[PDB]
Amino acid sequence: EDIDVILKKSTILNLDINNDIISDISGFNSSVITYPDAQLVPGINGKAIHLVNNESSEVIVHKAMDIEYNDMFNNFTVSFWLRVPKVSASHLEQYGTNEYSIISSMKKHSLSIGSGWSVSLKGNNLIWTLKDSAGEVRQITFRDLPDKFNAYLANKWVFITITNDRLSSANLYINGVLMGSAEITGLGAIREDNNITLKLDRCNNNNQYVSIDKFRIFCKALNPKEIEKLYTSYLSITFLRDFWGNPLRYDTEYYLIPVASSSKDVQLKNITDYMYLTNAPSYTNGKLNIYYRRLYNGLKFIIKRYTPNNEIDSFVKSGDFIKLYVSYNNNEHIVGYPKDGNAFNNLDRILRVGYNAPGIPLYKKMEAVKLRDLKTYSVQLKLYDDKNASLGLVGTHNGQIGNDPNRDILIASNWYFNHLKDKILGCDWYFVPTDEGWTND
Ligand code: NA
Repeated sequence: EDIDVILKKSTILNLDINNDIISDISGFNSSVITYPDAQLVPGINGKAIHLVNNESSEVIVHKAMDIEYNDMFNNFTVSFWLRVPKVSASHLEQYGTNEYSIISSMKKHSLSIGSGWSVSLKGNNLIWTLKDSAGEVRQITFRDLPDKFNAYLANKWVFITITNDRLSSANLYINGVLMGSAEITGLGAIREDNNITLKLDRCNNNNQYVSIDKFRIFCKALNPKEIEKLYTSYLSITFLRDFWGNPLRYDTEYYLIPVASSSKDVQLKNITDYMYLTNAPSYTNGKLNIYYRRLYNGLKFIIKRYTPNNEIDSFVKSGDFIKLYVSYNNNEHIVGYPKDGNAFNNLDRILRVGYNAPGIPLYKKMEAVKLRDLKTYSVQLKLYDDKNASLGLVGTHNGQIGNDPNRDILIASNWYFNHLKDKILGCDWYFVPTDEGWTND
């Protein structure tokens, strides 16, 4: 049967945010109660829910009468986008044994035995718990990757899916890939609360927050092909995305990191001159088994509109024409290629920052595009000359300029157009904005 049909027909709850109101769009009309300090922030396709650590920051879904999806051995799947800040070393030491729920159907401290399910966090662990009407429990505990640049609980939007087959296992997926599993046979009936609560419960860190988007429940255990289609269905191409998965924005400082060389930063030789890569320093902590290349070193770039004639949007759309600037010594310097400027073998055109030679045309019309690698939050940049001919995608080339050391130098080249299906490509860039959810230790 057709996967899109299966996904639609089996949906019994689906939270959407429209006109700054959270509601259920499944067709079953569960009631959604938004408490005063539940916040809305940018999400994977619109806005998302943002929860901070106080009693007022919660969203409660009161299930419609008609939806009993998970009682009496019925199979079910819960999915949602999740964004959790990178936990500091200090906070892993202080709070790393504190398990706190963020989404739950279990009623605690009341008459109920507490049956239902929960999503919880504990340090760098993501935990799925089921509890039946007799109080018996099953859990999945997923331990995140140690390299926080590539980890799932380290400030990027990631897509969670938990399937529950009452005759076999619960299975945790992240970004469509199976990450954890537990047998759940032997559990009895689940008698959960009429409410599903999105709230930090029993979190000891006052400064903790999370973001949750597209919360959804299905009345079957989705299979891997279904989960892959569901995951990719959300990756809308309208707007480009920054490193964290949020919409890319105009007039906002970003550090650039090449996807194909992710432990490199970008540096400027001098005003009017070229840019090149350097090695990023790393933070390591063996005791905690975390490490990562440090962020926020290197040049700050700003994307400006090329010549707006319609509506001003703060977000950058794929296909927008832009001017790219470097913010350096309290000014903004255009990035472009001068006519007849230095190039490698006449084809790999060396970019220049703040070039200003009198009488020399400087080509600076760019287009911000997403031509490849749908699952990765990366961007390509295309440069045009004054006759709107392509001078290439922005990438790097190894070589030397004058007597300088050998460097990986930023260029524009049309070579990349013949290689867009490659797994890794040197024209793919991460745009990384400074963010409270990632501070280097
Ligand atoms: Na090259």
